[PDB]
Amino acid sequence: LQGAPGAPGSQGAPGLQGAPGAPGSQGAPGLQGAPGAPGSQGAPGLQGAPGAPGSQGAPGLQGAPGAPGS
Amino acid sequence: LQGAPGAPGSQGAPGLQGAPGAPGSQGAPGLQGAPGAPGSQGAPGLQGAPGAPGSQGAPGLQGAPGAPGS
Amino acid sequence: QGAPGAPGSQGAPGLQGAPGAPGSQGAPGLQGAPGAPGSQGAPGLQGAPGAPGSQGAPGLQGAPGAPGS
Amino acid sequence: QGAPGLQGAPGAPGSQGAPGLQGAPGAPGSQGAPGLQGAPGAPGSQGAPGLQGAPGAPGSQGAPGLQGAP
Amino acid sequence: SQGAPGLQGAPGAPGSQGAPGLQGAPGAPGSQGAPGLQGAPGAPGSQGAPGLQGAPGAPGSQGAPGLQGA
Amino acid sequence: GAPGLQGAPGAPGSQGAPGLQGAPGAPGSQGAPGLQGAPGAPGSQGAPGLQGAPGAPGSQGAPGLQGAPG
Amino acid sequence: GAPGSQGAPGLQGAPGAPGSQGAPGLQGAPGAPGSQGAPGLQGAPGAPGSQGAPGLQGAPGAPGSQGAPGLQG
Amino acid sequence: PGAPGSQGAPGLQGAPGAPGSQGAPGLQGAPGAPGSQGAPGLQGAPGAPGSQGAPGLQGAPGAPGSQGAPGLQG
Amino acid sequence: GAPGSQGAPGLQGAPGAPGSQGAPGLQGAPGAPGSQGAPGLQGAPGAPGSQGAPGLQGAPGAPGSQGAPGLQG
Amino acid sequence: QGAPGLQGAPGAPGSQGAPGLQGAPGAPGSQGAPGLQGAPGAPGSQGAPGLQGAPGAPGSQGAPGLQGAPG
Amino acid sequence: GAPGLQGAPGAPGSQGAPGLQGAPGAPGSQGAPGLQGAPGAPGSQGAPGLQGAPGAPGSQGAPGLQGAPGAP
Amino acid sequence: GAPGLQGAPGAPGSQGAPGLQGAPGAPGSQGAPGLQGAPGAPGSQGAPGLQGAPGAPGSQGAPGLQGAPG
Amino acid sequence: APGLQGAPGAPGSQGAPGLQGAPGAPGSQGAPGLQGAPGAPGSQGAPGLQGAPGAPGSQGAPGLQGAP
Amino acid sequence: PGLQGAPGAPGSQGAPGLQGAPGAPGSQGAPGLQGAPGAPGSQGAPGLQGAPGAPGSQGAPGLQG
Amino acid sequence: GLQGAPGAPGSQGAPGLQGAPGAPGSQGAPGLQGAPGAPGSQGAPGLQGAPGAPGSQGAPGLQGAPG
Repeated sequence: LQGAPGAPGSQGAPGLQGAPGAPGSQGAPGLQGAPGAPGSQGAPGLQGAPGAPGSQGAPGLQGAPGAPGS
Repeated sequence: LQGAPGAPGSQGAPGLQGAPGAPGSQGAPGLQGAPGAPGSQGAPGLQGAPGAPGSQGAPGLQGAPGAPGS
Repeated sequence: QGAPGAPGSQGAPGLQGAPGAPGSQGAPGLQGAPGAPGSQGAPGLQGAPGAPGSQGAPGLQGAPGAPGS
Repeated sequence: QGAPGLQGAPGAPGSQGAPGLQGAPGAPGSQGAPGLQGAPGAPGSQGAPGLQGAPGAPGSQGAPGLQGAP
Repeated sequence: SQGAPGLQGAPGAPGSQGAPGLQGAPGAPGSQGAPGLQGAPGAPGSQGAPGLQGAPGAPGSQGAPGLQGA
Repeated sequence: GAPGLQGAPGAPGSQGAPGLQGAPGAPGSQGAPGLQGAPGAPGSQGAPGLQGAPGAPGSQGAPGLQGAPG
Repeated sequence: GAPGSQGAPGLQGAPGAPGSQGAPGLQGAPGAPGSQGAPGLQGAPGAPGSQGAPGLQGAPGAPGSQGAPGLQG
Repeated sequence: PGAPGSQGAPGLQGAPGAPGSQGAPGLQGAPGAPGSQGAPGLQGAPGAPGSQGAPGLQGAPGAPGSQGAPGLQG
Repeated sequence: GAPGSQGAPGLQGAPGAPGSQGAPGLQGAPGAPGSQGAPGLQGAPGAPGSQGAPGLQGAPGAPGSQGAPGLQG
Repeated sequence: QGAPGLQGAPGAPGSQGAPGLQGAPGAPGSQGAPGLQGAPGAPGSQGAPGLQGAPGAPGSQGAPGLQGAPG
Repeated sequence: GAPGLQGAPGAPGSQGAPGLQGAPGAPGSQGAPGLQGAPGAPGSQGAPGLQGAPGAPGSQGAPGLQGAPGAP
Repeated sequence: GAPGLQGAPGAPGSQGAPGLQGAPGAPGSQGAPGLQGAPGAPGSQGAPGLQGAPGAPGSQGAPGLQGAPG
Repeated sequence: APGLQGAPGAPGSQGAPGLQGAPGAPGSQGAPGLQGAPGAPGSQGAPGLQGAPGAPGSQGAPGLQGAP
Repeated sequence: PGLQGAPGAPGSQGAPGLQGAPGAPGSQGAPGLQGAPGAPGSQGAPGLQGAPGAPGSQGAPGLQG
Repeated sequence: GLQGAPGAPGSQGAPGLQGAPGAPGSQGAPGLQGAPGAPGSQGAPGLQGAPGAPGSQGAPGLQGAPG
């Protein structure tokens, strides 16, 4: 008999994986930001009182001047 | 009679390289994960008396005693 | 009788099918640094200099000249 | 009478599996919508400086007269 | 007449054997979030009041306008 | 001598065997927030402070009358 | 006689049909929608009222209002 | 002569029933995703404009010079 | 005896039929950047200016007052 | 007769596989939000009362003690 | 007669891969930062203090015009 | 002399359109785009903290004289 | 009588090669340094002394008589 | 009788005959590197009052006359 | 027992693809947007307020009261 005919063998589909790997996305929530951190200002911050004067009870006052007359 | 009585049979084919792609990865990404906030607003309040209430020295008076005569 | 050889692609043609897991890329990580102004306030002008002055100074005109005899 | 050992056909050295995708899942942060600053504060218009009359020195300035001769 | 066959090749499996590979599906598309945002008032400390002269007056208390008596 | 070649049980096989499907899908998220937070109450109003009224006390001694020794 | 009868058939195989519908993805980037608003430029009227100097000046009330200036006698 | 036993009746030969769609027939649904827009910043200015004028004109400054009112002069 | 029996013209390939070849999964359509909108009302839009501008530190010439009522003669 | 005929009806096609794959459109540039506003300050000339021009009585020159010409 | 038979011949060529439309390689986007806005100088507006706060009155408090009898 | 033509046409592995045919050509730009519009922050200008010049004549002369220079 | 048939392995099947597989494909660039846009917004260089706030003068004797 | 048709062994002529280049960007990264802007030369206000002293009239009246 | 072998290609791997044709693709950088040379502002001094004159005011000279 002629047993030569054997046809293709158990061909290899599952053999070998092309190139595995997750997609490229990995990261972290960014990096250095900038100043912030709200706070306060301090309300009354304009000219205070240029020489805020004081109690002026009486100016130059001629107190009962004496007039020598004997 | 005869002519191919051998047995070349079936030869198991090799496995094709799978689909190749660029490996990657994923995580907890983003941006501004370090919001610095050195602004830290703390501006001071007033830097002096409220209105700098004057009328303070109060040196007012006639002057020397009022000693008249004649 | 007859000469039938091993027919078909017997000799392990091979690499017919790709059993892979192709990736796309590696890792486009964090992107943006910025995102905060910085507005630390400043101490405004002095509240007020409390009570400078006091012009109350009298003239001291306390009966100049000897009082009349 | 025996002779023709009809060559068995190698089908495939594969396996009856299903697409196995979840190779190593789990690299999340569930996004970041709470982005480290949310902290709504609703601040504004603190204590009003109801600055008012600072009484310096009320007065009348009584009237000197000439009709006190005894 | 009749013989005996055999010589069956690799019958690995008529399947699709799927083995997961590496890092994939967790809970990425979750959106999430709570501190959405804030912002609007920024109201400076309530406008308290401008000041006023609390108790003005008229100084004096000497008089004696050309007085020769009392 | 050599009978009809009986038959080859087709070795059950179809290959495939994905084997590795790394990075199944959406492998983790992070960073999808809103605006901001942590606002502070702006400093109080900058209105004029208590105006210390004039240091003009009640003048009462000014009335001296007098006028003549008798 | 006759050439015997049928020797060896085949039946390919039962239709797998559209290959097993694989694993779809999830929302592409299902981020929290809507432009996140920020504080208004000048939201709260902390002090948009009188922003000048609507005051007065000291002519009246305590003006040059002395008593008797004096004269002969 | 008889019947040695032939080979016929080929039920199926190369018309593959099993292959239905192959090539990953249909990519399973791609869920449309939402997302925020260009999140607005400063919008809304019903506040102090930023023009605090000045200390309202001092109502009671400027002692108006008086007539003196010294007194009689004999 | 044994009339010539065909041993091949009958069949032409017997089985075959790959099967079901897993369909793929479309990944969700992307979204958009950020969290929700709503500019909000609890920030710090810093109203500058103040009602210290009103001022109005009195009205009359309060400083002077004077009025010491001398005589004239 | 040594052998009969045969007919090898063509066999080869019908195996539409798949070489490497596209991956489809990854994602578009996600414009964020702009940084944040610049430094602080109440826009304007932060003026402040300098000082008086009227030392006490402005230009009154009262001459306290001015002669009343009491002839 | 004489024998004879053949196998493998007859194949029409396996259906080749049409491939993929366009180019593969799913790209990946990223998050744009933003611009820090125009700045400002901490301070305020104002000024009017020209007569900020009166000082000592010239050479005397206020109009005196006092005199006293000195002539006949 | 009757031969038998080919009976087992050698079938190699066919190929086809790989899976997702969509050329990625990813949406938009595939990156962190340009920074958004810098929000112009306000800010004060030069603080005129010194007016001190009202044209006021604040001044006096000198005690005139004893009176009626004779 | 019959001989045999043509058995050309794959005349014309191939011979044309396929473009080089897997080029690292050089010649790229991105995120060129930082795009900081350095320009000092307002002449970063410290400015000079701002307009000097002139102090008031000072004057001695306008005239003294004392003893004539 | 007697022939082999056209037997010369199975010449494949090869196989990978269309294209192999996936392509790639190359040497990522460009110079750029500006450094971010500066700021406005912050005029630190003027000074003030170099010598206000006593603008007036120190007549210094004499005596005994 | 005759045989005539007209012939056939025999065996080949001619195409064999190749490796790395050379930049069949490229990444153009976003360039250097802005203007390099990172500056930073600085504070100006203040002109010493124009000195009017150090203390010279006083009491104008009138007389010395010979009496």
